[PDB]
Amino acid sequence: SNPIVDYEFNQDQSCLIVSTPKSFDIYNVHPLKRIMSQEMPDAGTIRMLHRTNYIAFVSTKKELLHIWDDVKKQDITRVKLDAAVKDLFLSREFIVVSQGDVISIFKFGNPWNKITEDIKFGGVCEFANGLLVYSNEFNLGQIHVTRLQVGKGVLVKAHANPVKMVRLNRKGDMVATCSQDGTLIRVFQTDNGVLVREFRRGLDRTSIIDMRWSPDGSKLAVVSDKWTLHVFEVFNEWSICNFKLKVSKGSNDCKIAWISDTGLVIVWPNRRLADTFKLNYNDDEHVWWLQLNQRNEIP
Repeated sequence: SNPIVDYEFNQDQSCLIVSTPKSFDIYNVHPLKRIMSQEMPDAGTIRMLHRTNYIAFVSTKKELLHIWDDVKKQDITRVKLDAAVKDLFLSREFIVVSQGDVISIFKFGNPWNKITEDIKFGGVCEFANGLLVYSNEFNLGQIHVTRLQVGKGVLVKAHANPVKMVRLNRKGDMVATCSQDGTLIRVFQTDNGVLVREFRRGLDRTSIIDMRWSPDGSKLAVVSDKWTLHVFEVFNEWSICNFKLKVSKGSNDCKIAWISDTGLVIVWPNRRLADTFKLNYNDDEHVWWLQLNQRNEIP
C-alpha cells in the first residue's frame, strides 16, 4: 500500500534508502534486509552518508533540508532551500544540493554554512569523492569537472546534443556520459577531460534510465527505456552483455547497484522489487552472459 516517494543507494551501494509518505526505511542491498525504519511524514528526496548514522532528507511541505541523526533520533540542523531539489549528494566534508537552476554547496558539520557562491548549471550534475561534475548552463553538451578544495577545473565538450546524465567511477578518475539520443556513451578522464572510450549502445535512439560503474571500474552497466540491461568493458565497441529486463506497464524508472565485481541489483520503485543478477564468464569461449538469479520484494 505504501508507495515509494524517493529512493537512492549509498556511495558504495551496499545500502538502499527509501522514503514513503508515512516513513523512510534503510535496507541492505545484498542480502536484501531492512536495517532500520523511522516514522516520518512529508519526507521528500532522501540521501544517506555511507554506512553511518547521518541521514539527509528534504521536507516537501516546509521546503527544508534536514540532517537527521539516526541514533539520537533527532535533527542536527535544518537548511533553508529556495527552490525544488533535483539532486542531493553527501560526503564527510560537503553537502551538494541541486535546487532549481543552481548547485549549492554547504559544509558537512557545524556551522553547516555555504562554502562558495552558488553555481548556475545546465540541469545535470554529479558529486562523488570531492569531485563535482555539472553541465554548462547554456552549452548543455559541455560539462565542468572540478575538485572541491571549489576553484576552476576542466571543461569538456562531451556531446553535440545536450548531456542527459553523468556518472563518476568509484575512484573518481573517470566519468561516463550520454545524451538524449542515448546512442553513444563516452568516457573521459577527470584529470584532463581526454576521451578514454566511446561505446555504442544501439542504432536506434533511447532515453537512458541509469548508469553505474563496477566496483573496480572495469565495467559499466547501462539500462535504457527499451528496458535492456547493457554491460560495457572498459577494460580498466558494443556491450559484452545484454538482457531484456522483466518490466510491467507501470515501470518507468529504476536504479542499478553493483553488489560485487560480478553481481548487480536492479531496484524497481513502483513494483517495490529488486532483481539480482550474476555476470558470468566462459573462459573457454571468452564470452560474457547475464543471469537473473533472484527476484525479491523489498518490502
